[PDB]
Amino acid sequence: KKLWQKGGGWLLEVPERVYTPEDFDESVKEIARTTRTFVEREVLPLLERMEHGELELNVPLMRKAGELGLLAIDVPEEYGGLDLPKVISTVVAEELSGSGGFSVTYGAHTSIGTLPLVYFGTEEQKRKYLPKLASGEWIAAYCLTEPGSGSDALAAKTRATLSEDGKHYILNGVKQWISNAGFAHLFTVFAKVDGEHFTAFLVERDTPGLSFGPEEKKMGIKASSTRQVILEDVKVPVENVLGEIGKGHKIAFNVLNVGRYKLGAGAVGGAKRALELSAQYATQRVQFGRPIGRFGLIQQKLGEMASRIYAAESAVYRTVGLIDEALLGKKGPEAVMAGIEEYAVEASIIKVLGSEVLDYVVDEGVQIHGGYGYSQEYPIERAYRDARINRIFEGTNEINRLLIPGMLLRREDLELHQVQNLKKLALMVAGLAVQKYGQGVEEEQEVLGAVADILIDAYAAESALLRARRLGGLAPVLARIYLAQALDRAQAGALSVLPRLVEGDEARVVYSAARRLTKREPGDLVALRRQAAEAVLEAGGYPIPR
Amino acid sequence: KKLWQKGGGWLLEVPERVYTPEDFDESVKEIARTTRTFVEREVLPLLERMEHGELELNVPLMRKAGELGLLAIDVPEEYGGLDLPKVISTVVAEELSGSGGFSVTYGAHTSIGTLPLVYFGTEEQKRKYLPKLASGEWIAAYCLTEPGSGSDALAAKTRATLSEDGKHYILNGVKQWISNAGFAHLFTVFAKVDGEHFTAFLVERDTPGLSFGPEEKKMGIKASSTRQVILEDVKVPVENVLGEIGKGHKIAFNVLNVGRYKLGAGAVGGAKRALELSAQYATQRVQFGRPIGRFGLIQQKLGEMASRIYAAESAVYRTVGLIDEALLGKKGPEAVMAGIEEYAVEASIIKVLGSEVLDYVVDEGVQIHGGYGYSQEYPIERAYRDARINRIFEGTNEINRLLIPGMLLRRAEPEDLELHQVQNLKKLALMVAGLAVQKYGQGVEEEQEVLGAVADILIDAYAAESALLRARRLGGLAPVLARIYLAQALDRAQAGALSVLPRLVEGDEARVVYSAARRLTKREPGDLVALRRQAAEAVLEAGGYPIPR
Ligand SMILES: Cc1cc2nc3c(=O)[nH]c(=O)nc-3n(C[C@H](O)[C@H](O)[C@H](O)COP(=O)(O)OP(=O)(O)OC[C@H]3O[C@@H](n4cnc5c(N)ncnc54)[C@H](O)[C@@H]3O)c2cc1C
Ligand SMILES: Cc1cc2nc3c(=O)[nH]c(=O)nc-3n(C[C@H](O)[C@H](O)[C@H](O)COP(=O)(O)OP(=O)(O)OC[C@H]3O[C@@H](n4cnc5c(N)ncnc54)[C@H](O)[C@@H]3O)c2cc1C
Repeated sequence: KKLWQKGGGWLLEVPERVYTPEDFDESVKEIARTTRTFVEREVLPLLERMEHGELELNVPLMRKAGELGLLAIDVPEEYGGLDLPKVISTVVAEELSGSGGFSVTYGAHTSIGTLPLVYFGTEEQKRKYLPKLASGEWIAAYCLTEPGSGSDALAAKTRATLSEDGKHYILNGVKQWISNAGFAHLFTVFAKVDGEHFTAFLVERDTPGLSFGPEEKKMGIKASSTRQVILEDVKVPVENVLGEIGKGHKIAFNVLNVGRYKLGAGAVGGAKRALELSAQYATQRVQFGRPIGRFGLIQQKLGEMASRIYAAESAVYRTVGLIDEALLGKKGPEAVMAGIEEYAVEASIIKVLGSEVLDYVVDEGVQIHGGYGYSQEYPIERAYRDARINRIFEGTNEINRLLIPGMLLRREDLELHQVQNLKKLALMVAGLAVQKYGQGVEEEQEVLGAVADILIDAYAAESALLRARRLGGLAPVLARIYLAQALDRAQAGALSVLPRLVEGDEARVVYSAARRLTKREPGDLVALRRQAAEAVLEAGGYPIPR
Repeated sequence: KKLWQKGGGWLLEVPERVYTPEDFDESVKEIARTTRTFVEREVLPLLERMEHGELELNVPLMRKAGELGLLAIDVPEEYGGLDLPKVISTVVAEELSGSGGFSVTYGAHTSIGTLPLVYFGTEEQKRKYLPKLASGEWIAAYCLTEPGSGSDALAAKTRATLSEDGKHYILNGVKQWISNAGFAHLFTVFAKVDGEHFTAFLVERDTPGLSFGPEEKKMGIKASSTRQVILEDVKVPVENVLGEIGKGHKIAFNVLNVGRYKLGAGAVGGAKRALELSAQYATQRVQFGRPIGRFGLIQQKLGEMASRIYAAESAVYRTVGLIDEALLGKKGPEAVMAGIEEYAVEASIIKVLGSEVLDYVVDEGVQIHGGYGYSQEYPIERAYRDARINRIFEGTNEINRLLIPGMLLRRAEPEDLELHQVQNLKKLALMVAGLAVQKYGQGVEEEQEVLGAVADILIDAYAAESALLRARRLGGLAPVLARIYLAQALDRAQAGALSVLPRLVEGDEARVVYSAARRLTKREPGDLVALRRQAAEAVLEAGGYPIPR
């Protein structure tokens, strides 16, 4: 409703409330512990065997996750589901996404593999498929991407031709990088009827003509199964058509929303796990008669890691909190999808923010381990390789940076003040871009990108601050650290693209306006970062208590 | 002995000239071509097999490189070497960045493996070792690092005691991460006599008591052999003592200078390869009915990549060019080491700059390939993994960042405005460095964050300047690449200086300093979008690094 509580509304009015992890009720904390115990003695123990080929172990693990209720969170109760708030589904992603590639096995099943059926599945379809997906008896896979089509999903080339008796749809094509392909019982495949209508198709594993290429040799997440799905004259019952023929884009787009914030959450969990390894090793490794964790350059890293993680975590749950708020007393796939679509920009922001925060965390984590961070014997080595795929998933970060500004171009507390100034700078640059390129503003990708980065930092900075005022303790420091640098990036980012939007003398005032919108007093990043570092070493990881 | 020529002289005065890549005399352009041929026809064809176990293929490859004279470049003539200018061994390092792990095999051998003998090798021990190393008949290894000691190399605890006889030394200890250990014939090992005198020793592979752990499993450079070397009562002839007892630190410190600039050149080479791969893929991959290379965000990456590579490349060869001149009319280990040591600071700067530029280039290279960049079937995937080790090798970038400010701590109007901004960066560094000293004094070492921000300014200064001065001679796209780098360097300078200044000054005095830091980094907004797009177009046009061979 209110202009501030609506999607992207934070861009004009400050939120009068923000959901933080300190708001997790007892049911959320209960499941987080359940998940933590689950990965503690079920996933981690088989991780090494899985990283070495025994991908089939993903099957008995998904069954236990199912028996724990972790596979029925986002499933309607009338189909074996628990239908719980998105925060529960989110915290689960967070806690599961730090033990290994099993996070992708779980992620592909619970989101893209299951949601399409929940959002567009007919009664019969949901009755004979969902129960098994929520229990874990069956594992799902999503088949959209193809060799010559990825970011441009709607370009799939797989063909669907109606059989002579019109009782089946004959599919022919090749699916690229399909998660869970090695053992999924159900496949949601995308093909074009007569080569013209992008459509979704429920396809069972035991179907003639359906084969799979060998496991892909990847940089990371080796514990996850990824194969090419080959469809050669695969007859699919006409009743297995998911959604509307020609309207398969509707399924693809809607699931992406959940994939996004879910990934943001997982990135936070992995970043936290990586910080644990770094903090513990910074304490345990001694060089030059001193634990390296006591060296200025190591503290700088640890403090920065804690700061970015805190900012991303705040943004993620603030986003999820808004979503659940909107889903209150709201039933029906249409209503559910709409509620979520409301914060699509927020979803893209945290996904870009989270993936990138985790990139820094695992990078510096390796650095802290020195040569050892380059050994397969150290878990940090695996974290570095596994984290690289995140900037590609749920739409690459480039595609997401192009979407974030979308809903902006025709579609006293000093720190808080500066946050509001960040918002104004985004609007300013955004406006100047449109008042110069009009319709073809989407061509100026570099301009949109700069806008998106300011928006991401604005949202991130505000989430960190607002939460810091409520939490207190170290929180304010971690927020100050983030905001300081967000201001640095904003000024530089704006000055790198503004010259492209204006010139002459009319630009002179524009640049000055920017310098003013990003004005602030320099903070002692040295002192602040060390303070956070001390807290990190003292806690052996993320310094913010549960 | 001019003012600017001296090590760090570019900090007080402007250089009268800089050695650039287009200043390569035919001799250099020759060996470079030989290396390129050696890689495409010998090394590359075997890369896959070596990355899958057959590490012994390094032996025949090393023999071939030896017959080509690539292993004798930095070796004295009277020992089967060619004793050529450092520029040559540097370009060879750069061109070998396409051999994958073999680059480490070659690098460890020619630098840490051979140099110790060349620098401190006794007359007789150089005749019976150097010839084989220079020919490739014998592969050398360097054993300094230990499980408990890495950055603090001198903390090694491998012990050495003189036998009753007095003719041999008994070695006991463990050396960690030894490149070439799987097939090396000669080993330079560091130990302390009676646990107090850091000393280097020559140990032949076939020496009883010396064993090796299994091949280390790492994230990258799998084509390289890396094993743990164990010493259980190893007998070493007294004459096998390399250098002077207790002065083993000298060997370790001098080899690091060469390793750093050769690595910086290596990183530049790897970056170019990653760029070729990225440019090529950007032209072939079509999404949304158009080559991705036509989209703004991809062009931004391609432009930034070419810009950072140009800066690093300019700084690297300018550095080596200085060393070479300071080496003219000089022979002997002592003179050559002091000549190279003169630019220890520059070596560290290009070491940090190179590895960080390559890091960025392979990362965006992976991004450009989307999912396929995560696939072992695409070379960009291996390059991302192989690159990671560079920020650790030759001293971690943290250690190097602490060394750069060293010299700056040993003390207490338009017209070519671009070159002026470069001068201000130099001033910026001096301002911060000074304030740090006039506050913490002799204890300024503990303020590593402060030293790091100072080092990052010195790095961008040297790089930008070296990039700008070359653009003036080179012309063409050069100026554009130099401008792209300069603008960004100034932004990083302001942010960095201001992120460590509140630590040195406070109150009213602090505000004055803050305004000075800003003016010293004040610049006029440049259109990076336009400039990067211009570089991109050139990249896609040249299919990689736009600057002509
Ligand atoms: C593939 C490979 C090949 C190798 N080949 C060889 C070889 O041929 N010969 C050989 O001798 N060795 C070799 N090594 C090993 C290399 O020399 C060591 O790995 C390196 O010196 C180890 O440093 P470390 O890992 O022990 O530092 P840690 O990994 O012990 O260091 C972690 C830290 O360095 C910290 N640090 C250290 N000192 C300071 C300080 N004073 N101030 C601030 N921060 C500090 C960083 O900030 C960070 O916290 C090789 C290693 C690898 C991985
Ligand atoms: C481990 C793994 C698991 C996977 N699991 C699944 C799964 O379960 N189901 C599934 O369907 N798929 C899956 N995929 C594949 C994933 O969906 C595709 O890899 C992704 O969509 C591919 O994009 P691409 O690689 O084809 O882009 P390319 O790699 O084709 O894209 C390169 C480019 O995207 C560019 N780009 C594209 N459009 C634009 C634009 N408009 N503006 C600016 N830049 C643009 C970037 O800038 C860059 O140049 C998985 C992949 C991996 C690696």
